[PDB]
Amino acid sequence: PQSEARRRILETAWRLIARRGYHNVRIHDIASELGTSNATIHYHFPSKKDILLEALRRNVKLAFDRQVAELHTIADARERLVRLVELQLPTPGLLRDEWSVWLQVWTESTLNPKIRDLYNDAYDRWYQTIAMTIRTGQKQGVFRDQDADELATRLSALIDGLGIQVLTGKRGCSVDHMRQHLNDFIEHNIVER
Amino acid sequence: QSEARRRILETAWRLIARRGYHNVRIHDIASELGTSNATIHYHFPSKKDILLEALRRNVKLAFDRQVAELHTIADARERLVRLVELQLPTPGLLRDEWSVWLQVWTESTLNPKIRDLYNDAYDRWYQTIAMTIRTGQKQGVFRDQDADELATRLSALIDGLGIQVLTGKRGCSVDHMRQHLNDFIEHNIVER
Ligand SMILES: C[N+](C)(C)CCO
Ligand SMILES: C[N+](C)(C)CCO
Repeated sequence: PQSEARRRILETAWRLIARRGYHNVRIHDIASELGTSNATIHYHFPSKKDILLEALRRNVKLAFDRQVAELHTIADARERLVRLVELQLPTPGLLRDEWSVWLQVWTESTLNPKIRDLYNDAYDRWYQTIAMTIRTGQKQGVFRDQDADELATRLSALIDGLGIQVLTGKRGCSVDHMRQHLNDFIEHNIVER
Repeated sequence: QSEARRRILETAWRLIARRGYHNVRIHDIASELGTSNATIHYHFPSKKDILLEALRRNVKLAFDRQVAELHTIADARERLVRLVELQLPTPGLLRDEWSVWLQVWTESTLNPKIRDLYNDAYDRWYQTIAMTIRTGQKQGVFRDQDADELATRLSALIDGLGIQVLTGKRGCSVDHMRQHLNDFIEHNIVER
């Protein structure tokens, strides 16, 4: 009843924030899209920053559930790492929108401590996932010996950089090109020769 | 009057870097300088014109800075390490520049004049890195691996690490980013 009103507001706000930008989304844009009042929205989220914070929290959870679903039947660490990286591509739809929002979060983080803390915890979880995957492939003998933390740092960084090049329209860049670049890095920098 | 626009842009640049473009109202610029929203619009008809002219000014200053630093350097390995050092978000001017760039990546995905400006700027920088790699390959100090893909890799790595710095990743610092990049150059670019 009320938890349902919240989720709908957040789902709508996420999409609007992704496609129009957080500072260009007004409360009445959300209320119009859903048929509610500005007052209902204010009741659940007294400030716009609260809509962003709670929308991010909901999405980090959705995204992690997606990850769990995609990987649970995968035991080979190369296949796991390949899938993990695939889940990070800004493919058409929800993943492209998530990227759109994360780019905004990088900036808003430099200014809002709750957003900064949420982004860091979400980042850290991913970072540990990557590092853990590396150490499994190392134990399985399919990945080269190398410090997994430095490698998780590098892979994560490479991914974010490439995504920017996709979103900002760098000439020759596409999701297929990013995919190819990242698969080349895995095959030549991570996989055991 | 060339002096009034100058002050406006330098002030707007600093406020955008520190407060964020969407949080800077026109009266905020006026108060930092002592003037009115009207005078500000007199020189910049829209808020978006302020961001655009400021960015143009910055891109130029940064390219100048780069030419001054690379001027004499013949050795490609040294040129490359210097190019990379210029991208570090060191406290003060460079960190402020990164802050604006971060906003520009987002505004690019929505505004064409800004996307155009960012792509011409990024392409210049990217070709520079490419060129330098090819130089070191010819001099014999760098591994003969496709320079476009290496430059794509190094540029992406730079952006990603900068983000980790600016957003506060645990254990991240400007010096750690420097070491990571130098290690990338030394172990991935330089010829064993
Ligand atoms: C790689 N992404 C930016 C999509 C997620 C980080 O949380
Ligand atoms: C973020 N950099 C400073 C690397 C370049 C932006 O034009």
